[PDB]
Amino acid sequence: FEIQRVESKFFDLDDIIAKSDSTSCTFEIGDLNPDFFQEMLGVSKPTQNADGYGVDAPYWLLESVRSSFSIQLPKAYSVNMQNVLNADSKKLNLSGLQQHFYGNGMQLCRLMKGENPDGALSLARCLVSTLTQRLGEIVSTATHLQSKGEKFDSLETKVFLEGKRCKEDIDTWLRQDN
Amino acid sequence: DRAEDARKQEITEQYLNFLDNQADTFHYRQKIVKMMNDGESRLVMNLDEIREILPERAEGLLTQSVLEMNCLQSALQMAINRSDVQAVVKTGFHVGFEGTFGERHVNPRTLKSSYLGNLVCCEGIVTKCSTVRQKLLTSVHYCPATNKVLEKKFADFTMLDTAVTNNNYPTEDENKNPLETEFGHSVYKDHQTFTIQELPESAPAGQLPRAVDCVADLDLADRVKPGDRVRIIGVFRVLPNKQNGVSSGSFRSIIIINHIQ
Repeated sequence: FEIQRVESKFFDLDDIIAKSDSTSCTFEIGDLNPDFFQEMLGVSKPTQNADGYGVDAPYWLLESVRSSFSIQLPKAYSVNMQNVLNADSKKLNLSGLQQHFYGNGMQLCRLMKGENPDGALSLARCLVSTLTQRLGEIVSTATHLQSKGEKFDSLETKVFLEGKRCKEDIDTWLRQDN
Repeated sequence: DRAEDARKQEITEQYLNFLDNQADTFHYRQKIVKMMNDGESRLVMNLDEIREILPERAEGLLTQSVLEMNCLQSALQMAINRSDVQAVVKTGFHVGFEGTFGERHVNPRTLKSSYLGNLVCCEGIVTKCSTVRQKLLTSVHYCPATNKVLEKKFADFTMLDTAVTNNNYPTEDENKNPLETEFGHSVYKDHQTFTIQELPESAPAGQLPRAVDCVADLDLADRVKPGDRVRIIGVFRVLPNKQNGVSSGSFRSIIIINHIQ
């Protein structure tokens, strides 16, 4: 009977699914045992170029790699897309791009801090601007009876559900008084 | 009015600074040099690239598209005049667009009257074509009685320029001397119209497919034939009509094309 203190979101299924995603990355040739690609990733032979072994790896595994490695940003977080989303994200379908958009962005910033501080800071600024462009639309959209929240992220879904719950409660109280 | 002139001067100055920046990060000056070496007369721009450096221009270029586009083409002419290469082409220089449209990516079914006056991008299949025909733009005349040269300009509702004039062909001097047309100095342009229909993979079942009419001029003519699958960028606009001073309120609408993919 001994106790181990852990993260406040240790049991969260959404957080486990967010950790289970994978990103494209590259490892230096010969600096890691090539048993790794069969042992962890199940890949018989790494794909190889002049820059290194090129693979995809999950975030839970990537936090454990104290060796050297490098990250390539996925399609939804590429710099052209960053310019598009920073320009106008008020009506875009973020769930079509990624169901764990802001969470995977925050994971990418924490990983990229050691390689590329300027790129990490740029992506963080983009995330703040993107959420600021959309929160008011979410809180307004929750008040309609016909809304169903098709386009929103998992993070935005919490705000949407709370707003619709409050609207249902006050409408039920009002319609007693006929 | 003078505030409108000041704003147009500011907008043209902003577009000119973007085009002819001292160290061009988007290389449109080098693309202008390529254009004038090749003898072409329109320049293709990324609206997503304008969106980064001048977003207040780029989003206004969709809603208030006519004034912004006129200012941009004026800035292009001044940027060309700063070069050491000469402007051979008697027609002016023009601009086409590419990039991300979002709200204004539409079909012939979804083009409706809310979009009138806006820049749009539309998709479909070419179903008709007119033959290419020539249209008068300016006329040059010689007065043999006085050795003077007269000129006149013409305009039409299908042109992007909103200005209108009498459109009578001149035949006599103000002193009622007769005039002679100079065919080697008068200016004409190639002109074509066509129509596009909904793609068969998108039209809902049972119903008839819907369609839209299109106008193309200059280097954009003679580019398509029936059956082509195309994506077309232009301004959606409406055309009035008259018969004996009585007007039916039902007007016709077209797309005036900037660019074809």
